Amino acid sequence: FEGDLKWHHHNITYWIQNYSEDLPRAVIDDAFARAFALWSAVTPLTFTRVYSRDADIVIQFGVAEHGDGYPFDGKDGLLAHAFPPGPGIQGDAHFDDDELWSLGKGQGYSLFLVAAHQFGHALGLDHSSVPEALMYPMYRFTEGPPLHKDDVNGIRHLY
Ligand SMILES: NC(=O)[C@H](Cc1c[nH]c2ccccc12)NC(=O)[C@H](Cc1cc(-c2ccccc2)no1)CP(=O)(O)c1ccccc1
Ligand SMILES: [Ca+2]
Ligand SMILES: [Ca+2]
Ligand SMILES: [Ca+2]
Ligand SMILES: [Ca+2]
Ligand SMILES: [Ca+2]
Ligand SMILES: [Cl-]
Ligand SMILES: [Cl-]
Ligand SMILES: [Cl-]
Ligand SMILES: [Zn+2]
Ligand SMILES: [Zn+2]
Repeated sequence: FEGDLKWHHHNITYWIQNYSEDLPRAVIDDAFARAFALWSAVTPLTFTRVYSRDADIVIQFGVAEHGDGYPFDGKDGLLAHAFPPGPGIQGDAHFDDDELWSLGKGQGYSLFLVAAHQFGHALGLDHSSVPEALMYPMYRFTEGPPLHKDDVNGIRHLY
């Protein structure tokens, strides 16, 4: 994940490989679309859902070991991870399905916020030192616009 590359195109495509059993597919698709919309709203980037491995960002829910050298740890802890821009697995976003995925206030983790964070990494964004920023390393649920001034500046500095 220590990559230093950005996408050389702005028409990004994503493929939802599979789903979590905690939420309806329609809810999941909408959550991801809304997470992407957060970044496309402040950049010339566009995100189009596709149905092929040829997508730039492949999204998948997994548990424990799932193919890469970074297995999930089950309940809590690591919630998900994504690889920086590049071919192959690069740009892909993985979500730990051992977590209780939900939305808004309440128990469990907001798939919307975590996705937005993950897509940030999939776009090449590094972590923020601002505790209130979306790209902060530690998950924290709060209401209001997910993107903090620092997140906007970071993404705009790249695209
Ligand atoms: N419960 C949390 O806040 C955990 C804590 C954590 C960070 N790194 C690790 C590593 C191993 C275990 C836990 C953990 N953070 C995450 O699951 C984030 C993912 C995350 C953060 C958020 C988030 C942060 C701030 C505000 C809102 C959501 N949603 O999803 C991991 P990352 O920053 O995407 C990452 C990816 C690749 C390599 C190394 C780290
Ligand atoms: Ca735009
Ligand atoms: Ca990819
Ligand atoms: Ca976990
Ligand atoms: Ca789950
Ligand atoms: Ca909730
Ligand atoms: Cl599925
Ligand atoms: Cl939204
Ligand atoms: Cl939410
Ligand atoms: Zn993975
Ligand atoms: Zn992160």
